[PDB]
Amino acid sequence: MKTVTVKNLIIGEGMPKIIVSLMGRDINSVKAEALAYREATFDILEWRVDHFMDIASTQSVLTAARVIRDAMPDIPLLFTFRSAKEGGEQTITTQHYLTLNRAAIDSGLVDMIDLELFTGDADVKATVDYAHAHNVYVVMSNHDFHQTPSAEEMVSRLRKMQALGADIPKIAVMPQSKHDVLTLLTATLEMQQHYADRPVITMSMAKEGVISRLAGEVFGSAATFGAVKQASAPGQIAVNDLRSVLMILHNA
Amino acid sequence: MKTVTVKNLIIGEGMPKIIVSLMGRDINSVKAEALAYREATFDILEWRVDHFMDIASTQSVLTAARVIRDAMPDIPLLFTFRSAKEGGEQTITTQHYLTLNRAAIDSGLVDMIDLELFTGDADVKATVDYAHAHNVYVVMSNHDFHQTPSAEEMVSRLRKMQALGADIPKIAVMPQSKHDVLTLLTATLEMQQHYADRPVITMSMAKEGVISRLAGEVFGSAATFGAVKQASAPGQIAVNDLRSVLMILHNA
Ligand SMILES: *[C@H]1C=C(C(=O)[O-])C[C@H](O)[C@H]1O
Ligand SMILES: *[C@H]1C=C(C(=O)[O-])C[C@H](O)[C@H]1O
Repeated sequence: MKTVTVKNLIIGEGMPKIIVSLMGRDINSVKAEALAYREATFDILEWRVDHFMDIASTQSVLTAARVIRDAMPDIPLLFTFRSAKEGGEQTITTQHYLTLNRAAIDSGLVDMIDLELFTGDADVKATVDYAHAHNVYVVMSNHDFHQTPSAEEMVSRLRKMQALGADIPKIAVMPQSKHDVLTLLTATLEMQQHYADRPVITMSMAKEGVISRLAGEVFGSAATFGAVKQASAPGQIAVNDLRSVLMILHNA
Repeated sequence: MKTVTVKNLIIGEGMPKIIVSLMGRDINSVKAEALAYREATFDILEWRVDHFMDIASTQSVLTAARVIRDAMPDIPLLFTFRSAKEGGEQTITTQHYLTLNRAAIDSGLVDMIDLELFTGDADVKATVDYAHAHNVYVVMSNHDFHQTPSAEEMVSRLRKMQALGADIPKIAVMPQSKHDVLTLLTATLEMQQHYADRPVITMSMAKEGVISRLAGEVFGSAATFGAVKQASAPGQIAVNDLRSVLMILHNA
């Protein structure tokens, strides 16, 4: 397949990269969280913009993004507004969603953005090219917080994200049973073996799906989420614990 | 299901139990290895009898068991002669193998024995009843060191083991691809939810199957093998490492 480099990282080769999500409600919050995250060990920092209360102000959004970037200038920064329909904290209009991501891209403060696939083909396609024209990489994502779609459905979604120009396709689903966890792992291998040409990230949420956060080096997920102090989705475990398990699997 | 209690250990409840195999050629290495292992942390000791070069003498076999039994009197002791067609070091006749397992049971030195399913139905059943009349538990086992059979075949072998009175049906298979590792996990979980009424032990060997050694609390395998200095089959990892991973999954 292919690899993606941001800063001094290569995504899609080696051990799965560790992503942690920073969440703060207002500026002073972001600023405290940015100082404490500096002392943890992770590959990529994701800022969960949907927990921020000042999202109608571009000024506030970029001031929070600059406090983060200052604190951690050499870590790849992933800007993610996670909409309420896919598990996030807040609902915005589609226009407001696209204006926040463009602002992020033009600012120069962010290395990647997340774009939700079901936002609408034409809107996602136009933002992907705008991003690529500024050398911002696109993580395209999809989430099912109530169920696990069949393997077939999941591979099509992932392929749909590749057709639309995502640099890194991503899917997260909620298991209703232990077999749902094996369906996610099978769709991941299937994509990675027959269709992928770039790095792919996949995960099964909650307690049953934790194995899916630990086995991406076997089944083909390029990155995984850990928690520094709080979890941004059901199932993440502490980043030091997460990192021990990855190295054990990697050096086995 | 139902569980197996041996010494103070409940097999088939909680976090998977850890088994290490002790391998020594004669009585003084058996003794040395037993002293060394006495410093590691594990639940069940497996003595692999097929590495002992003096199996022609029953008395030398029972002296080696007593030496082990003496250094570690409070751990469950599983007596396993692995035959050469199922991955082991030496060939013995069927007759001699059933005689040796009967001498182990009679000796009062072992808590459990391993019986290979494919020894033959009638012989294996009679040996099961005899062990049970002495309160000796039976791990019935089946190995494919060349490939992974279908999920269906595997479920069928495990169910036939229960049908023969095994206390703990066991299977180990060799993955030829990453899909094979998933087929092993799918068999384990289908057995655990639909047919098992007792604990089962399953593993996918080698470096590709390592994940199967760590995810037994999710997919339904009650025990897993680790290595104290050397591995007793392809893919086992260091018991302290193995145990760190089981803990994180346990408290995930
Ligand atoms: C989607 C990834 C999530 C998780 O691992 O399940 C939460 C994260 O913050 C989202 O970006
Ligand atoms: C059968 C279990 C094998 C496994 O660990 O892969 C090895 C072991 O010693 C045999 O007992």
